Amino acid sequence: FGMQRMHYRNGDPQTPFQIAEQQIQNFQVANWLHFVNNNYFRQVVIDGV
Amino acid sequence: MDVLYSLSKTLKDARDKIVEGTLYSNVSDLIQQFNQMIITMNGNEFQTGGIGNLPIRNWNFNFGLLGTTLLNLDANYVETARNTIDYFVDFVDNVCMDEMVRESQRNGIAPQSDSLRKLSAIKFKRINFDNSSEYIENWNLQNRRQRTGFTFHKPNIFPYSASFTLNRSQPAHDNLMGTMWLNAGSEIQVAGFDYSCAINAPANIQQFEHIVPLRRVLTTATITLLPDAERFSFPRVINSADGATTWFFNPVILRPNNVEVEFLLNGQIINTYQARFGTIVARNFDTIRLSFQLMRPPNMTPAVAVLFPNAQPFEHHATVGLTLRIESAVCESVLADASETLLANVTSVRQEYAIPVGPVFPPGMNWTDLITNYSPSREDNLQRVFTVASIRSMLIK
Amino acid sequence: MDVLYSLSKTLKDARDKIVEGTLYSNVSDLIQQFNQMIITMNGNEFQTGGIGNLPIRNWNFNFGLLGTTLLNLDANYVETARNTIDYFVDFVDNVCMDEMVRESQRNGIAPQSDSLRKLSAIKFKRINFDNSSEYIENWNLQNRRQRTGFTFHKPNIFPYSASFTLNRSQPAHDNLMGTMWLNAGSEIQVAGFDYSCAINAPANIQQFEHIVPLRRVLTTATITLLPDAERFSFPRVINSADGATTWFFNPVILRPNNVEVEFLLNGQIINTYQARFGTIVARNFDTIRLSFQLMRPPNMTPAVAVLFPNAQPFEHHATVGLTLRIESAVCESVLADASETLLANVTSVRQEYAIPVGPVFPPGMNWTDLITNYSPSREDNLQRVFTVASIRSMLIK
Amino acid sequence: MDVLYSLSKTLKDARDKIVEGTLYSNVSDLIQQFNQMIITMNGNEFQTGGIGNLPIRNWNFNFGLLGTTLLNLDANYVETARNTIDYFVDFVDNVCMDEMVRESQRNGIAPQSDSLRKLSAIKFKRINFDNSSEYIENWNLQNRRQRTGFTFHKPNIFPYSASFTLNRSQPAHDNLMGTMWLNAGSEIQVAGFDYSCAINAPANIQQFEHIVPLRRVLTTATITLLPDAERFSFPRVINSADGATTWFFNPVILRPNNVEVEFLLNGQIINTYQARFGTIVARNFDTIRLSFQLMRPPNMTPAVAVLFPNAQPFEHHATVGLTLRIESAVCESVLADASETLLANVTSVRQEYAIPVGPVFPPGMNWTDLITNYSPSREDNLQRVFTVASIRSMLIK
Ligand SMILES: [Zn+2]
Repeated sequence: FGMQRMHYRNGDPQTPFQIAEQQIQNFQVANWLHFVNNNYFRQVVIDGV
Repeated sequence: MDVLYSLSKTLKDARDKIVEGTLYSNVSDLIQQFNQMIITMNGNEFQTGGIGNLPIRNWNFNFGLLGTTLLNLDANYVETARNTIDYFVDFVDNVCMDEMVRESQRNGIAPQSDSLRKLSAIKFKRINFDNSSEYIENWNLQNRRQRTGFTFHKPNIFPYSASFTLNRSQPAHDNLMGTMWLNAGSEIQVAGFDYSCAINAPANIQQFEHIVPLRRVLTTATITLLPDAERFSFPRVINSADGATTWFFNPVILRPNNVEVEFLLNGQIINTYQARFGTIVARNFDTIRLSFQLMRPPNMTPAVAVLFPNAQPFEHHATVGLTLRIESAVCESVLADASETLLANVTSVRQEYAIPVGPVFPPGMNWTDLITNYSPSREDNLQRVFTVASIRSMLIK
Repeated sequence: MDVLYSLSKTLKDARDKIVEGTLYSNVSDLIQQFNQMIITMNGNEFQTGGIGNLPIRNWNFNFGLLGTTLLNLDANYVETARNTIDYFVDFVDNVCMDEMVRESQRNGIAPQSDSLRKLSAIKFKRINFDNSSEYIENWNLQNRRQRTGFTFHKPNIFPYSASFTLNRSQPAHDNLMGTMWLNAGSEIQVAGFDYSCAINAPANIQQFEHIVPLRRVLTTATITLLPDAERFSFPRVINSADGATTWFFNPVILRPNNVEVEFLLNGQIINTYQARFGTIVARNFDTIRLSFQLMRPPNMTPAVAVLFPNAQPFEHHATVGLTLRIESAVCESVLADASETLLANVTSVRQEYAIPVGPVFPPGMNWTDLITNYSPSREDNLQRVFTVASIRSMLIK
Repeated sequence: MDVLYSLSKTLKDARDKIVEGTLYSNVSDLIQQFNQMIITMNGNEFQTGGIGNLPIRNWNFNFGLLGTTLLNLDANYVETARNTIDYFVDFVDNVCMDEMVRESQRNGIAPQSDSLRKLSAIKFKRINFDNSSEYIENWNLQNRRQRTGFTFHKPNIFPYSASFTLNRSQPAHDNLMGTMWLNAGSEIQVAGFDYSCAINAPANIQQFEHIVPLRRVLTTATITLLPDAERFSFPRVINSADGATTWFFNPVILRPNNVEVEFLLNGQIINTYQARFGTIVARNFDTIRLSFQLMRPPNMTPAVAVLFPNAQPFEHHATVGLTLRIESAVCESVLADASETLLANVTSVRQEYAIPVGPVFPPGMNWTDLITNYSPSREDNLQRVFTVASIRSMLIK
């Protein structure tokens, strides 16, 4: 996208994908990055476990 | 009650912010709050109703958290959210109605419905969110025993009272001196009348006084004072004090002189306004003393002179009036006013569901009676029901 | 419409929050929304105006995004932000004016301006933000066919009407029985007069009825009911029904007897108040029926007896009255009230730009005519124009 | 001023959002703002008071940042926040009072109190947050030279003025023609009277005019115009122009004829309504011209004919009138109104602390005098004190 290199400071509270989804205008890339950022396991009690 | 308010607040935020197309950064924290609410409310069984005609309803919560994987919320996400939001709103509405239709002589400020009692538990404290509304803010301040304040436009602080007092009278009711008034809502309208026009009074001056004691202390009140009482300036026929007969009042209106308005607190004059009409300010008061005089005009043209003879048969009766209107004020307790809809909401719920007359409020939430005898128990119950009504009014149109 | 509201809301938040020296954490999400708006709007061209004297203006959008690098906003950042916000606010202003000055007899709820039609496209849906205002909230509910409600202070429901009805009359107009009424805004004043003072009426009582139907259903309304009508308590010369002559009205006011105020919804008695004055609550109603009687005083002092003879020459005419003010109410439709300025804004824009009379609203947005014939099409157009007016006033002071 | 408002807004948001149990994600940004406030204010000393009886108080700031990490706020976090919030609330209260009780003939807008002068320094700019309230919005807009706007309900634009003008008079006051008006708050009530009922007037018509200028331009005002003046429709005994004697006014009301209400801006008719009553709109105006006529009824029934003779003795005096109330309006300058409490707050603080009469405002903040001689310096000081009062009311009940 012709954007300046991300000067990512170590220990930043946000990850490079979390920054990039904000900085990127393209909807496909932004949507994929957002999925990667907010994708978690789901804790479910199945059959008592 | 803070928990119920937080439920209403988060549901309102979900309705007003979870819209198709909105970025997810605009609802990140709101979705976190909504999922917190769902987690806390899952697995709890509630019951509402049972009083009057309010139906018995049972509430179960087994919902799933809202998703967080969309950059922009789309139609499917909004529909999924609305499915659960409708149920939560219905639960909150029923809790609010069940709490509004109840009252208790002892501990009237404490929750009265089983649902609100259960919500008062510690486990539900996680759903607290932000308490920014005026009524919830005053609720929290009162619980902390801090300052409370409600701003009212035209506060309904005066119980309805339309009456007259006769200081001079006789069975014929043809030579009367006295004062007739109407106190209603936020307006006092008083008029002192004398049939002889102070022909035989000392210095040709007749004094009139009108004391209106408010049931609560008002502060920073903006008031309008006008030099006539339009309500007692036309001919009328009034029943006697005992109702035996009727008497004729035929006012001719003069200018009240030596007008004094005293706004008193604990019997100490806090504000005093002499011969000043229009917009005035009372910073802190609980009683209004209006003093005025009927002064026989020292000089009269023949048309004026013919009106006021020195003998008995007075055809025209000299009247001087004042009109006071509280446009805006601040009170520590709750009152009905012109702009708010809380009294209407509570009365409407009770009338719609035919709630039997309880032991605290007068039948049909009669505001005249309530503000006439605004006891501390009634004040606590009224604050509770008004807070619940405000909480319900952010979900139900 | 939601896109237009989102543009207005984001610009308002930008002007309030993007101020010099503020933390970037205070405006991170707002700036994300702002950049989303800029990206969605760039490359599009709009045209606003061309109706009446409203100028035709072309709007192009090519704006760089707002930065996301400062810890605290500084003067440069605010200057750039305001240079963009001013242009966006002007575009929103003109879009709202173009939408307000237009009306349609068919599909009046749909957008009418070219710019709002363009913004109705799906590509702009990403600019949706939150719908927190009362008017936009009700717009969305109405779109979803859900129950709506606007809270009005002194709703302007009753079209102006000052009239009288005569149930007994002669060409000389010397012995009349009838009613006089003024209905205006939120005020009803009705007087029943009888010249004979019910000397020969059965049981010496004269019955008076005043039925005021509303063009829209009101709910949870607080109402002040007072036992007299000051507007019909002084001498009058009134031109007759046909304007051929004039008759004299010299009233003497007696208390209204057996006062019954009924609030009916679809002809079913929802609320009834017998001889109760002051603050009352009508929870749901579409018509008001005021019933009152003039009872000849059974006992009279000599003055009243002289007032009321048994022969024709009735110099004084017995009169009873009722006043009914609607302090607050809730209506599913939009109305004009004494607090809001939306009717004023729409009327002002139309008058300023000399908009020709359309096929929907009456000339000059005459509220009396509009609320007299409040058609469903007129209601749709009125809600549309009022919603856009509120959106506009969100930004323009 | 902006910094003071930011302190108040931060404290109010802290009190409303930092509550036990709330998710920390709901208050993360607010906590960053709170820490920014503490860092900026640490190490600075302030002094307030020293005027009238307002006590002199000294303020120091040595509070630590909030930094505890949790998912949901606990009692410890709330208590630590509340200590600092209490101290800051006290400081803001005293600063606001100190600024409210002070004036300046020159540079009214500029800060007057030393605390606010210090806070206007650049090093405090790091606390701005969001300037959303109406008054701070208008403050910032005025600083940016953009058009301001304050929306008032029943604006208090008319200085109290009850008067009469006698266009035709005799020492006996038997045969009078003229006008009689009361302008107060938002209501004009005018009445033309003619004792001869225009018997000898050309075309049996008498014309009355009433011109009411305004001290400030109002825009988008909704007004109710009714055809009768209640106030001047009763028998009166009125002192003459020079006060030597008194005269009798015994009106009989006729319908006003050829009513024309004009709203003019700089002498140019901006709006005009002929023979139209009810709700009307004036989009922009600085004076009101009310023209009406008393027309002798060409046809009269015997009662009316007896009422109006052609000879000298005039027992009944023909009267016509108008009432005009501004229900809501928008003004570029601040004004008092019936729904706000800013004038009440400023006057209350000044009265409570016995602030000596300053060089700008009239004694006791008399609104009639203020709005009569509403000078530019008075407007500047009034806006400053009203903005401070709004900021204070954000925190104090
Ligand atoms: Zn009002």
